[PDB]
Amino acid sequence: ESVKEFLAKAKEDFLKKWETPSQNTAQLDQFDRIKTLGTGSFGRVMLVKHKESGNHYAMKILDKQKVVKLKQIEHTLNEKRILQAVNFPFLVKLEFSFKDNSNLYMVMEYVAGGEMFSHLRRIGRFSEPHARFYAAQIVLTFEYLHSLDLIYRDLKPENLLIDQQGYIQVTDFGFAKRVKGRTWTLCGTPEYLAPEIILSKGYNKAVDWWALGVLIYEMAAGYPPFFADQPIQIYEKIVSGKVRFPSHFSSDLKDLLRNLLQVDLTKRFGNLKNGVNDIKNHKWFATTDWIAIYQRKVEAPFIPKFKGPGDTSNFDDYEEEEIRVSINEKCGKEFTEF
Ligand SMILES: CC[C@H](C)c1cc(C(=O)N[C@@H]2CNCCC[C@H]2OC(=O)c2ccc(C(=O)c3cc(OC)ccc3O)cc2)ccc1O
Repeated sequence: ESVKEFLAKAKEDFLKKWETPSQNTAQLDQFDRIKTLGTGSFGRVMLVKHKESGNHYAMKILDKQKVVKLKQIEHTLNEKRILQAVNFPFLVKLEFSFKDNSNLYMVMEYVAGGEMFSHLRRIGRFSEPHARFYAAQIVLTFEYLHSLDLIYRDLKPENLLIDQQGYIQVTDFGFAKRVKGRTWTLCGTPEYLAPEIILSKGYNKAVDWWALGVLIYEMAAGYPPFFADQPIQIYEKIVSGKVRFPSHFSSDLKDLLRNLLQVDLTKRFGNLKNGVNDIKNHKWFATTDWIAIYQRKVEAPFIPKFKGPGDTSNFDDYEEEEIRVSINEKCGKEFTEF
């Protein structure tokens, strides 16, 4: 349909930004750090405040020496380059980027509402209308990113942030990559890994539709379809499939999930012929108005309450360490783009 015009338009904007990336749009001295609020292999996300404007931001700080040692230079650069190039209603907007002698910095938009993980864990499990509202936003998110030949690869409650309006903001593009065809990297989180990733096949975008199948189950059930203590046991359960559904699951959920959690790649929804429309036109999505959810005209089933003032009460506690920038420049040749 007419949605192709939009996608044509999005391909034009992304590629101009993808070919000539925004490098060094700010510096560290322009911010005040307030609180460490995230943690990953090579850094932390910190709540900061822009001295001149007064606007709060998230600021991921990654240290070059740990990125190079662990060997994840390509992932780090992928993340930055996709983030400055993309533009979508359910994606966290990279506002600024820069680096220095020791670290890489990505100053993103402050999403006051926190992770989907916390809220899911608080109320146990979402209602199928509630899971649907979220899943709809992720279907449109993956339609956009897969148009742009981008694969996301880490879809899970923790990387989805609920904003003021109850709408999702997708963050953590560390494992995200631009590829036409297949990739061979062992990327993702165990419970979400598609069987072709586990069996070390060259996988494509269908991996993101398997991940959507696991997430919708986890939103409506309150636990993942494939779970165990050791990761090896979770991998045995995924390659077989055998997804036993909760009895409270409707027939429309059970069918959609059997199609997204389809172990055979060539028969999985979103990957076969019709594309994203196999999913858009499913009976579990019959009540979703795909344009009204895009325009954010649908009433959210959960407005996530907050402290009030830009950082007042606060949320989760982490050890506050120094943002250390050494006298000399570390690994600068490797990160010449930032
Ligand atoms: C201000 C708070 C609000 C809610 C806020 C938070 C984030 C956000 O992305 N926070 C995430 C919330 N999800 C779970 C992970 C923890 C945290 O992200 C990080 O702290 C973080 C993640 C990864 C890495 C990292 O080392 C990394 C690793 C890679 O390969 C393994 C590749 C790329 C990487 O960047 C560093 C920090 C974004 C915007 C926000 O307004």
